[PDB]
Amino acid sequence: LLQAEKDRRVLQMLRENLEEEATIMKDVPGWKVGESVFHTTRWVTPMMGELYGLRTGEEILSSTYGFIWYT
Amino acid sequence: MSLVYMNIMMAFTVSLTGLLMYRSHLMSSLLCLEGMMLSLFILATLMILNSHFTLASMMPIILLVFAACEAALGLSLLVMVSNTYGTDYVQNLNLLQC
Amino acid sequence: MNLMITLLTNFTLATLLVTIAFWLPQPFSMKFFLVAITFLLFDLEIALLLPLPWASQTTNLNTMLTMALLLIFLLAVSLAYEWTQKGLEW
Amino acid sequence: MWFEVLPGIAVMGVCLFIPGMATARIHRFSNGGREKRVAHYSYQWYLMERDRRVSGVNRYYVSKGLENID
Amino acid sequence: MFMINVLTLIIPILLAVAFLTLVERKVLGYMQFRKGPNVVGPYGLLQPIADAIKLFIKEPLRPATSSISMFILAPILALTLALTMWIPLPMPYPLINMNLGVLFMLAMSSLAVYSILWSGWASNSKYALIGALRAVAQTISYEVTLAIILLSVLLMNGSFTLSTLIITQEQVWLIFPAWPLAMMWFISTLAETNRAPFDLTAGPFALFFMAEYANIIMMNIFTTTLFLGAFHNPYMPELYTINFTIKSLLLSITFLWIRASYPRFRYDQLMHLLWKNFLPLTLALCMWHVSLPILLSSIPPQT
Amino acid sequence: MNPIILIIILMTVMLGTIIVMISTHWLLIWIGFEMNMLAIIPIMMKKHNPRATEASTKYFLTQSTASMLLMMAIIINLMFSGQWTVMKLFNPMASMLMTMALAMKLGMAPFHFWVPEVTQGIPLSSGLILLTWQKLAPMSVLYQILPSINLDLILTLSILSITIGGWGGLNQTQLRKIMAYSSIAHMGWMTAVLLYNPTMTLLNLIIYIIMTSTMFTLFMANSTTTTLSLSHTWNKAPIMTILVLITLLSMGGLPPLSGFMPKWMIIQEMTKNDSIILPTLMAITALLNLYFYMRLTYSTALTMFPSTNNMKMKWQFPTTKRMTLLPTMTVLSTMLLPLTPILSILE
Amino acid sequence: PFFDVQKKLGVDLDHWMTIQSAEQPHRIPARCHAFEKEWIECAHGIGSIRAEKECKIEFEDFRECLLRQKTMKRLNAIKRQRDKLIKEGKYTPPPHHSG
Amino acid sequence: MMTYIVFILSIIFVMGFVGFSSKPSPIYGGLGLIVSGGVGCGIVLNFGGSFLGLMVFLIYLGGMMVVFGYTTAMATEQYPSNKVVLGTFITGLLMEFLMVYYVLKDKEVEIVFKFNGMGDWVIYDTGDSGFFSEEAMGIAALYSYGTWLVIVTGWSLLIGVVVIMEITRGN
Amino acid sequence: NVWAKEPVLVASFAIAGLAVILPTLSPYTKYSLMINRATPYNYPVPLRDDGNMPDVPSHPQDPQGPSLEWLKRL
Amino acid sequence: PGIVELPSLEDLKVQEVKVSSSVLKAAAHHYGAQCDKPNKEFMLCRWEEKDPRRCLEEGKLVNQCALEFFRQIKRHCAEPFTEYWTCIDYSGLQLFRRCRKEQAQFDKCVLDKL
Repeated sequence: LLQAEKDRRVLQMLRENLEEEATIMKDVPGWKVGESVFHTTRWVTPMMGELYGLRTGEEILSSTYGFIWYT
Repeated sequence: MSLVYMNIMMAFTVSLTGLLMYRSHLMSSLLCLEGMMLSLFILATLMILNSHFTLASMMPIILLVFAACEAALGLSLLVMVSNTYGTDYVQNLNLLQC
Repeated sequence: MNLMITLLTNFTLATLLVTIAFWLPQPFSMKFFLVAITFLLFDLEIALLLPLPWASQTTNLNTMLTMALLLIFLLAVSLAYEWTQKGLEW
Repeated sequence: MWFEVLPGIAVMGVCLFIPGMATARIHRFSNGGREKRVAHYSYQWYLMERDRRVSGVNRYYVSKGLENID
Repeated sequence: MFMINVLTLIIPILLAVAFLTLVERKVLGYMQFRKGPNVVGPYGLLQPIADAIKLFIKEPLRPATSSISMFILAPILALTLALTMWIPLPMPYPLINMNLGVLFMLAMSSLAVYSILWSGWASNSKYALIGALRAVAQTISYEVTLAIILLSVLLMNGSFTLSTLIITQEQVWLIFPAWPLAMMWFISTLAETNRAPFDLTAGPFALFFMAEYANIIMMNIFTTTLFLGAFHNPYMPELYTINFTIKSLLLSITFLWIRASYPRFRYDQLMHLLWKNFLPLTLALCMWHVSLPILLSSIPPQT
Repeated sequence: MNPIILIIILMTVMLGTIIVMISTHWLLIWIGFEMNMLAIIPIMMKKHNPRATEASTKYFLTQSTASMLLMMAIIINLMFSGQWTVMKLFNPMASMLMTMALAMKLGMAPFHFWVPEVTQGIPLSSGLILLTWQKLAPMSVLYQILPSINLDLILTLSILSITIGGWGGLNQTQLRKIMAYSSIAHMGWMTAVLLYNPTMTLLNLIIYIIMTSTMFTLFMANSTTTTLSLSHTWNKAPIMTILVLITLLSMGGLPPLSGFMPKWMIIQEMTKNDSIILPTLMAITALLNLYFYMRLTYSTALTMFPSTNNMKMKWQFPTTKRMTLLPTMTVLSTMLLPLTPILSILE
Repeated sequence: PFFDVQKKLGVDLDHWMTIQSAEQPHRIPARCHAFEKEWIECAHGIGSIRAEKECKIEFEDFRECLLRQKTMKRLNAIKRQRDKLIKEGKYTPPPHHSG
Repeated sequence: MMTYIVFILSIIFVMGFVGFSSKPSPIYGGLGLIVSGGVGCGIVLNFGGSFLGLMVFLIYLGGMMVVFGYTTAMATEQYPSNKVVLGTFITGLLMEFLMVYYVLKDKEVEIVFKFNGMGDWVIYDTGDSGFFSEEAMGIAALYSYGTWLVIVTGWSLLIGVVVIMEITRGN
Repeated sequence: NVWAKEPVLVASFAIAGLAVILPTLSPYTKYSLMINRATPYNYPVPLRDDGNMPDVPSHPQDPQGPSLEWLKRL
Repeated sequence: PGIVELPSLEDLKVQEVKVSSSVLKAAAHHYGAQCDKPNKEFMLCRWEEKDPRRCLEEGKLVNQCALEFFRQIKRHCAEPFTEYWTCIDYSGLQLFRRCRKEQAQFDKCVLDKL
């Protein structure tokens, strides 16, 4: 159950982040819109700056370093 | 690239230059060798924690214990140097010239 | 950083104590060195020994029993060696 | 006799009694009658994070009991 | 609320230490045929308040030291160790639930060894350096033995978490599966806190004194936690707080009572004693506590 | 000294060198170098003069910073493609630091300043064992890690090692400093051919270890530190003189004699590669490092210095020194010219 | 000389420490497990020169798995362009929980 | 009290290494190395961070600088600032702030690398079920599979004991 | 004979000798290995249905597979 | 190199089983017994094909099995299940030996009626 919820949540963050990229970078030259940097077309787990990126402080500090200095 | 690695390698090179140049005492030189030791400890440990390289995590504690007994041998040699002279200076070693 | 908050509170309250305590009233011997490196090498072997209660849960227990007894037996060999070779005597 | 050393022992024991009662009272007081949840392992942390996420108030101690099945 | 927890943990340690001074003076007094301090107020409590505030009033000897900043830096370190070092020790629910705290205990004791060495260097001339150097040696002689005995006594408990300890000491106290290991541990706690029968024979003597007696109360609290403790019922933990404080009080009285009636040791007798009597026996208890749980088919449930 | 303790420490030197040889893990290579250091330090200070104290101090500092720079290079290797495999590296920077750490550890002309000073103040057994095993142990590592090295590093170190080990030696009359300068020159020779065909380097390692064993055995047979003592040992025994002749000229490397085979085969599999000015420069420096051998010979066996008496007294007593294994290594070290096709014994 | 006592006596004293993707005690993977399996099987029985110049694709793919170099480069370029257009002031961003 | 706190502790780490690479009296050197080791412990505990930094805290900051100060007490005296030490400290702080400024207001400053200049919350796990704080069971596996390693480690330390007694006048 | 001179040494050697020898004779080390083996840290991963396997039961209530029944009987 | 193919939000919107986590632990054994039969199909899909965005339909199916299980346990006995999970809830980290007798009561409820 937790695995299914986590899969839906991370695909939700990926779709949100790529839509926000495709809106925000429509003026720079070059910039292929959503190409993964890797060559082999496989599902890779992202680097936790693509899931919790551009969030400004609260959720990223409670997410990456939350458990590390929680108690 | 985890930008912290840049400053840790810079601090490594600062500790290496502190190991090399020294004028007064051998003790501060051996202590900067201990600092260089700790620098390698910290850098390898941050990498093994980040990469989740979980089986061969022997490296930090084993590098620690081995280079610590290296420092113990260095303390024995420095105590012998301080025994066979009045002081333990970098100078007063002008016998056995190249 | 919450235990860092506790650390900061302890350090600052202690500095308040020290500054109120100060600004309101206004050769050698070789035998010392054997104990030092003796502590150092035995404390390093303690550093080897102490992750043993992490290790009791595995499916290969005979080798762990044998090598743990080997490590403590070697520590005993070192202690008995310096004991028999008049290492710490007076 | 030692009938009069017991006031000193009693006062110093009350001075040792206050952090236990105060700590337990603040732990039972800081989550509304609950206990402060511990997190040694990341499994319990992810469980606690989804618990504080689902409750809506962004506080884990409320914990949304059974009123949102359907 | 977190800084309120901090204040309620680190404010009453001064009251605890000063009332410990009156407790130990009255206990030594009734070990002797003495009353007192009882003339100054009701049973002498404002008398430790008064001599503490007098020693803060009383004018310091002007240095006459070297490296005044280091003379600052040593007792601030001792007292901040004594302040920071009651955190994971559970009065029923501890301040910070840690994955590991007992190695942190031993490392902070090693920092106290640093503070003693720095005070002995920065104090005065050569004889104070030699005396404090021997004191550092007889303090460092026991972080081998006490950490080894700690490892042996919680090998029967699996994890370092100390809440699994406060659980798994419910049935019998751990004094019964290790009585000689615990007795040698208590001797090593006398060595860590450095009182008689372990010898000693400057400023601020108040802060040196404060760090020592908070170290005493800390080691006896960790003694009570490490070896015994009754059953913990949630939604009434004041019972465990009362029983914890009572047994820590009784063991602190027993600690000072062991101080009260024995001569100090000769220094080489102390080193001879520690090495050639405790250290093979601690190793033997370690290896037997290794070989036992594989024979009782009971390794601890290391979560 | 106790013989049990010495045999145990010899066993640890053997164990450390075998762990350097066999282990596919980088940590165990570093542990082997460290254990080699920790055991080789009480081989020195076998006496109790401050000479051995200062010598072991200098050796310990250079040895330790070599070990830590090697660990630096390995942790950089894991900063890049990360696995503990003895193989091609993944960085010119990590390979650069690794070759410099093994040049400090080995003995090489930008880092060779510790070698004559450490050999001046030690007994000859300690010097023999340190020269043999400390020139043995890193060569296995370099033989393993050859395929990812910039050749400018190895070649500049080799050329500079041969010319500085040559130019030092003309002014020094201590026997140990002469042997140390010869060691720096031969390790330059054994470093130069590493990226071309390392079978030559390991065969030259075998030959040089045999040569050093014969040299320090012929100086264990008579407690000599200066050439004047060598003239007195001319007076007291004649066969030592002709063996100093043949073995010192075998260090010189002349074609009827066995020390020419490591030079000649190197020039063969060096000039089947199309560098030619580098072989002729190296071999002119091989002409250079023979004059101190030659004046050593002229001191010992081909001129006759005046001698002090009490050799009159010494002629009654036998030459009852024990030799570890002198004659086998002697005639293996001199008469190994016509066994040229024993190159293939190695790989 | 890299000897082969390791293979002749047969007891793998060191091969477990050596790479990732060995037998971890609790069977958990590393960060770049599948990339290592493909790179090791790509360069297994190959002569270490055409292994250098044929498996370079998956090797650089593994390197940017292990360090995530160009990925952080692209993320930094995203944040710099986001910073210059928020300095411009167009579309005060609802990437933080809002619309 | 913000996001780049591992970076800030790295900067104080380099501050400490410069502070005793300026070659002071060795008791000031030991003080600086204790400060550097404490903040390095802070860094490695901030990367999560269970055991290893609390392990180095007992050894170096528990039993190595103690022996270094012990040997500073028994061997040397340093009985009574200078332009050389203060000049090296100012040049080290200059190198520090120069690198920090030229990285923070740019992409990268390279010795030979490519340092992406931003905070190191990247990279980390995506909140997976680790359940044992990986390093703990990692060093727990040091005894089951670690046959050769602890044998040669203990043998090296036993030989270190006999080395120390021989050099300090065996027997 | 030696019990009067250095008694703590003899006591240490006796308890060390039993701590070495005593783990050999045991009806309990097999229980140690079984209990230590039977603790699932990881997920029990399923398998593809039919390589024509007349074993490995599908419902976890089915006792066809090797269950544990020496646990509840101590 | 090549673009990623990430699916749509209209397929990535299924109502979660938005229970809290302590009650989710407290009902876990009978959640694994009766239900969690077709999600080993889901987990085998995941471990064979390691692509979330490929095996999500069985994620929808385990979502609806969990929701149907919670509907069945809600509308019938027990209401003492509420007292049981709030009994297991506030006792720190959840030992099952903390609240055992109400576990027996809930077990007797579900055994007798269902």
